[PDB]
Amino acid sequence: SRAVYAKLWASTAQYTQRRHYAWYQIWSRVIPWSVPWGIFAMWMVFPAMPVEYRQALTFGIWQKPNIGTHGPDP
Amino acid sequence: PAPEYRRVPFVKEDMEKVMEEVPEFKYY
Ligand SMILES: CCCCCCCCCCCCCCCCCC(=O)OC[C@H](COP(=O)([O-])OCC(O)COP(=O)([O-])OC[C@@H](COC(=O)CCCCCCCCCCCCCCCCC)OC(=O)CCCCCCCCCCCCCCCCC)OC(=O)CCCCCCCCCCCCCCCCC
Repeated sequence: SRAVYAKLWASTAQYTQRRHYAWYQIWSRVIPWSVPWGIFAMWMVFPAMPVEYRQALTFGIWQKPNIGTHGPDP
Repeated sequence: PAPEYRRVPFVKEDMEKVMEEVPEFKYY
């Protein structure tokens, strides 16, 4: 019947929308890889920043190294 | 003794109304 043939033709009318739904599915699996790569980036540029900023991103945990040199002058 | 066949006549129907009877079908 022509009615049946019409519904079969229309079954694939929303190709473009289904490709967009594919985009979402794949990008949701891939986007978490930004965290490992992000930690390493900050890890690399941390020593090139000022001392004042290095103590802020760590909540006062980080401090200058104490190796026993360059102490105050009497 | 052949069986007695019932008649089913041809009828013209509105296409849009017959589409309300097609089973649901999804490909996507
Ligand atoms: C069962 C088995 C058990 C076995 C036994 C146990 C096993 C384990 C035992 C292990 C013991 C230790 C072993 C030793 C390890 C360490 C030593 C070591 O290795 O040192 C390295 C050693 C020397 O080390 P070093 O450089 O002297 O170390 C100096 C320090 O790094 C000094 O660094 P720094 O001072 O410059 O910077 C430090 C700074 C660095 O700081 C930073 O960079 C960033 C700081 C700011 C971070 C801001 C974060 C903001 C967001 C916070 C979010 C919070 C959420 C809270 C949620 C709460 C929920 C309730 O960090 C801090 O200040 C401290 C951090 C405090 C803040 C707390 C937050 C931390 C970050 C958290 C991130 C998120 C984590 C969770 C993620 C997942 C969930 C989301 O180097 C060598 O030996 C080099 C040898 C030569 C190597 C040659 C390699 C190959 C060369 C050829 C290459 C070409 C060929 C290719 C080869 C490829 C091969 C693969």
